[PDB]
Amino acid sequence: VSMRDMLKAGVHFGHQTRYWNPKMKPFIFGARNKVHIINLEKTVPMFNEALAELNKIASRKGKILFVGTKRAASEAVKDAALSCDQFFVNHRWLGGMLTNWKTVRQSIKRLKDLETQSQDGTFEKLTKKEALMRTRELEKLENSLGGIKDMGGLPDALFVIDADHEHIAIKEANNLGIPVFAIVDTNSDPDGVDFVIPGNDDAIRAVTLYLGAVAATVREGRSQ
RNA sequence: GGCUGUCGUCAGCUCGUGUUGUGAAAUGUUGGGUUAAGUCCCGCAACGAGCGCAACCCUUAUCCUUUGUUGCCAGCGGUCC
Ligand SMILES: [Mg+2]
Ligand SMILES: [Mg+2]
Ligand SMILES: [Mg+2]
Ligand SMILES: [Mg+2]
Ligand SMILES: [Mg+2]
Ligand SMILES: [Mg+2]
Repeated sequence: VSMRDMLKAGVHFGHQTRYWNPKMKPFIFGARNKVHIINLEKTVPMFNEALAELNKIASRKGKILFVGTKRAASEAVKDAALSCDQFFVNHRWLGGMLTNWKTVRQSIKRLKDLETQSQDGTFEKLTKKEALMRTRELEKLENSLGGIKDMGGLPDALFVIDADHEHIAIKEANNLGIPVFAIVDTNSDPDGVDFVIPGNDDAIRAVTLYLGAVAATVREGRSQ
């Protein structure tokens, strides 16, 4: 990544001054038009070091998970995870995914069974009434947990967009002792994150830049 | 002990794991619609399950296949009708 490359993507833009958490005063360069500006000169090295640690942990062959739930970036996180060979969650995070995994395993199994029934030639003996509810259940289950259908255990690293919106996941990770790699805007609390990446978290361009950089770095980490 | 009345055939009553609180406890079971119904859908720190509601049981209302006695008489013949 480069300062020139990411300055054109509008990363430095933050939120309104009325909303800034004081927990990240150092990360703010200044203000303009009553809107904060994020400092590039420090967000570059921390991002690079996070990427280094990330592909280092990837080379150990460790599964990782991408949390991004805004309706404007579900497609981007899905694309990164798919062309990453790694996993994702792109809808409402069901509380207790990590800390209550021994229960969500059952829903994973049910989704697998129902997918086999659907794409195995079974949804024709049903009397056009319960087949529809089976399809409805399929759609709900895949939209809620389709990106984690093959954990086979807890992950190792958990990557989050907009740490503030995803406090449940960060708390899950802190409870279970799993490192967190998150992007925080000028209104979040970075205490639960041990690898803080300052910057915007809602603009599509910045989100795409983050996801592309992470997907690349982890591909070269896996190829190692 | 067993059996029965009653609230009341009212729509409610709970549990496992997770989270919150020093604790008694809370959540789920709250919210928007909807229903005869905690009935269903959408949201959601909750994710699921059990007993209840509904369906499976008996009867009544239409049609068809089979058998025609002690039951029936449309078309035939006779008749004390
Ligand atoms: Mg406690
Ligand atoms: Mg509450
Ligand atoms: Mg209650
Ligand atoms: Mg309660
Ligand atoms: Mg409701
Ligand atoms: Mg029910």
